[PDB]
Amino acid sequence: MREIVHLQAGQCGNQIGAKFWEVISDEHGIDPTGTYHGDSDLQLERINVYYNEATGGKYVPRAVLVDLEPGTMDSVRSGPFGQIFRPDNFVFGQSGAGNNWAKGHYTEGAELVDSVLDVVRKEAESCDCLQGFQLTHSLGGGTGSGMGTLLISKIREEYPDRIMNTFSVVPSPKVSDTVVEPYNATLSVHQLVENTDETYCIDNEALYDICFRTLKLTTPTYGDLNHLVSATMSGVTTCLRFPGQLNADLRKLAVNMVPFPRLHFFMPGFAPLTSRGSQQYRALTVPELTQQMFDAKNMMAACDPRHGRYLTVAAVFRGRMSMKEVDEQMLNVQNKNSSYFVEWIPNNVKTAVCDIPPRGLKMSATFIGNSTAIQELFKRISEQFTAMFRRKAFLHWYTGEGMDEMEFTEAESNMNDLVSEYQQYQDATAEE
Amino acid sequence: MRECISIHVGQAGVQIGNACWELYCLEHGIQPDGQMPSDKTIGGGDDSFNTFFSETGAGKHVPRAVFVDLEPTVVDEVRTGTYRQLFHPEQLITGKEDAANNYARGHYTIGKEIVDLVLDRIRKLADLCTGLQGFLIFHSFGGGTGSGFASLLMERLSVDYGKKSKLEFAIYPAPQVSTAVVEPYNSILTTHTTLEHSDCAFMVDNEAIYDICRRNLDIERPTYTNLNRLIGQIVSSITASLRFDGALNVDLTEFQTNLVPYPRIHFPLATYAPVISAEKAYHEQLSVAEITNACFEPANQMVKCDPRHGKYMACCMLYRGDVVPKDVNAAIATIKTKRTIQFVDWCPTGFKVGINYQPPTVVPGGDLAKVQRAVCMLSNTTAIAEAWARLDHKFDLMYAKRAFVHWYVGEGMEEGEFSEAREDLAALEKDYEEVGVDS
Amino acid sequence: QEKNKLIADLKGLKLHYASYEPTIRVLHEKHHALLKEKMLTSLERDRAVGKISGLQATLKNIDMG
Amino acid sequence: QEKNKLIADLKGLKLHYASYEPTIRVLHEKHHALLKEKMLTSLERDRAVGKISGLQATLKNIDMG
Amino acid sequence: QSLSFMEALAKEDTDAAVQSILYRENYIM
Amino acid sequence: EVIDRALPTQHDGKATSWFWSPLEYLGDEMTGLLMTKKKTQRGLVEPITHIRKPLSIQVETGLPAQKDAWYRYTWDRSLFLIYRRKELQSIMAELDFSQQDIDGLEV
Repeated sequence: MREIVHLQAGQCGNQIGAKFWEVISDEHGIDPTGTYHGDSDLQLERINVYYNEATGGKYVPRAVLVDLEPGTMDSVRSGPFGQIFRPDNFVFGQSGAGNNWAKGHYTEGAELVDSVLDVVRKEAESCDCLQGFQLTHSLGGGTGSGMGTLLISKIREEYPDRIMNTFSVVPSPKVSDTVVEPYNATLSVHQLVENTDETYCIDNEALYDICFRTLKLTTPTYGDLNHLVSATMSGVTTCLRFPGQLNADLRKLAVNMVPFPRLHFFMPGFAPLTSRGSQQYRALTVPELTQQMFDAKNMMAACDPRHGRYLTVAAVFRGRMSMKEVDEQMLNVQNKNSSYFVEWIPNNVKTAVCDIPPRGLKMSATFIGNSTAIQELFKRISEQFTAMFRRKAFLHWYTGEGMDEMEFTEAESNMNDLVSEYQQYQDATAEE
Repeated sequence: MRECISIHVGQAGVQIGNACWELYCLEHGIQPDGQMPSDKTIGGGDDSFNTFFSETGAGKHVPRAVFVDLEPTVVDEVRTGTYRQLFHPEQLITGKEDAANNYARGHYTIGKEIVDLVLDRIRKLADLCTGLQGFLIFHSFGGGTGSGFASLLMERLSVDYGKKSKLEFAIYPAPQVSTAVVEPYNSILTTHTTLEHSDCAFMVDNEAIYDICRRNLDIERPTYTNLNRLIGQIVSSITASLRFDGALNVDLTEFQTNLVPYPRIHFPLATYAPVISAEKAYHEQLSVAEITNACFEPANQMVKCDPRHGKYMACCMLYRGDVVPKDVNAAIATIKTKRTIQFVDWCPTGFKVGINYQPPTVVPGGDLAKVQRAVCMLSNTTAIAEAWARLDHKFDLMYAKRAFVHWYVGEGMEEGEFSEAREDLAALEKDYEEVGVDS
Repeated sequence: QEKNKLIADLKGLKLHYASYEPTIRVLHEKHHALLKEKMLTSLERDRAVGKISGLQATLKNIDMG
Repeated sequence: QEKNKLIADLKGLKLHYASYEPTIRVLHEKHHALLKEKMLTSLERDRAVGKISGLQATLKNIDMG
Repeated sequence: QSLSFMEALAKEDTDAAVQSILYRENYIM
Repeated sequence: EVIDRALPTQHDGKATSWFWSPLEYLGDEMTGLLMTKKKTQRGLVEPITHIRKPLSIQVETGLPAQKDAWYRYTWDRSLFLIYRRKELQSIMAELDFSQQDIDGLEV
């Protein structure tokens, strides 16, 4: 019926996808063997969205792992749930990307692309009807960034009537991982704004700070961030996975919170982020959750939303409280905090409550909105890219592959246009 | 005879239909199984159930209703319920893709795909009935399903049956509180369709329901079930003289003929009373004059509007329960001389007397208590025009720079329709104030 | 006496601005009147101009031959 | 003490008052220019009517042959 | 337009006196 | 007189149309008779009356219409009464248009 095909790219993308699969398997009652050990009601009917029916009721993942280095497959396969996936989906090459977008897109994206297109075509034909495709990757390298854009372009060209949602990892100047990272970011954002429906912003530094100052974790690691993002996507996806009273789907969210195709970026966020010793001293109510979904402290952005104006807000709840508190809360927030959202568009907050509570936690609610806060990131990326393109260093590597330098010129022109557009829509005055 | 067919589009329409059907089954003693297993201790059921139900050769009842929705999730939620053995699966059509608060898709690329199916279903249902008077179309304006699909179906029904009554029941987007953002986008298009192709339309909201429940029912934590129960009680009260008899029978035609003073002004002001809880029905003497006076109170209206701003053109009263004619006469004499209630210099009086012997029933687990009698109000006044004015202002302020319009353009739809709907609503309003202007 | 006049002026400013806010509403209905004839009239005007020019050209060059 | 408390409250009151004032003043002036745009629009109505009068007489000219 | 409008025009016209009194009060403070 | 003709005009019960208002049985449960209402229930339209006194007659009575103590009557200058006098002008007009000046009448 209505199923979702999932895609994987980049070592960070692969690890977060494995974490998400483990999280959902634990939530829905799946043993690591491959059988079913759940005890719920809604965990059998709509279970086929991410799984496939097979003999003996052994439900199976629907995800294709794309990578250029086979050292990742061995790592992800040795895990507690690594023996349940489809080894055929683990399409890996022989040469690494070396954190090069152009080289991976040109060299390692020509003789390996055919296999992944064939397998995804087989998966698409295997189901009756589909809604969209979810790809989790990162921009920090040529694995997540080099190929995912090409795959997204190919799937758009083949099937234009599908949802293209992604959770790519935005870079940060304070915490970097690649010397040529802003080059890759500038190359990738062009395909993001040209041939992609919507994209969510993911930052590691903000999550690290959030955990440090709120969760107070002894030795925070990538496992924690992977669990956080897995919970975030699960809260996003429960609107279709677990129907309730006011259900929603990805495409309605996409249309309703995108005023213009050129600006499809979002900011996610989960409400209950407390410390270990603070969990049994807590009050589960609406005003507290609204405070944590409204403040910038709980948000996973490495910026300040208070510098701009709110454009589109969607509140996705998961539990059994009710309707009225949400509307009264948003009403009074818009009444008091009048100088934080576009006065021209009233009622910028969307209501969405999932009646099915999550497994292990009772009240849960994610925050999906589009506030005016990414403009600083875009302008600093533009500044660093212009500086780096001034004297043209670290460019012979890209030059030697065959591609020219005009691509950087057109990409920076696009970035200038986009940031100008963002800044002149930020001051969206009523009139003259 | 007096038999109608009910239409339930969208999640709200389906849930309202479920509430109405369960209210009818409990009020007539209809068991959920579909037969009459009551063979030891009888508890009622010997009445005229043919208006809504059908009698088979084995003593089974088949509901006569249309449960259609573009999203299969709601149909599935109804299917897993305890009343699944009552209706038939063929009346609950699922879907692959839905609209979900979108008009263009649900009117061109979604609704147009399933047309022959629902038309054949409704033709079979109509043929299964002998006497047809009107319909009960249950949808919503915010919901894209219950707006686009509802409009496209009702146009065909209008062109296929010109001699039958066409009712309307949906939800108005409150100016203060709302669920979605693109609600007035759907509303501006649906209002034209419901205006130039239908005979009457009933407009209600939920914020007034919230106000009345917190003020009277005194619930700090309300829910949709109470709203649906209120709507079902209103609907049953309206169609009370059909399932039963009384001193003065008021059929659908009988009231709808006078409820429409003009082809452009057919938006009455419904008012249900008493809307009270259990503890509010024990130490409170209940007569007719007080509740009739309370019916005209703005705090009791289901539309946020001060009646004192305009004036009344047509008024319709209905009653249900042990009511005495002298009390009604006294109430009429009182209200006709009240200086607070405004009316035109042209209609000195006009109303109906609906006497229903059978009192309204209660629901085990509900909030309404055992009340000896009930009353429902349907008035026509110009003071309600502000809601359309607010809708026009909102549509204007969001249409100036074309917010979220590229989606509808890409789906395929004429842009000038927005101008067409805007000017149609402007003309409708202008007519409303001109009517409200006395000599 | 100074504080008495101070409280008097306080209430005076209070009432002055509580009666100012009605002119914010008055400008509200004024820009509503702007809403009446600003855009649908302009939209119909421009589309009428376009169609008029198109059919003018069509009929003129049809008859000129 | 009384004058200090009155000073604090009146300062807050007048701070928000002076927050409102420039908004409504610029609203008035932009409303005036909006009415100017209204006049512009009505003028394009008039010139469109002139063009359609041209249309009608030219179509009578093409009708006569 | 109503008596609210004429009162608003008068107070806008007398806003010079209003602002003068405001400044006098501020200077006294 | 003025306010008791004006306030029943404002509110319910005390001046409604009594033409069709029922009666009551009492005495002991039910062994007696119904009660009756015999007043302006019929439809009687009672006009308004007023009374003053003339100057020299008042002086010979003991006072040339001296005002009472300037400080006592907070009720006569009660803000509620003043506001109602501002508010109920419509009903005060509807009741009587004959505002009286009398004292200068002696022969």
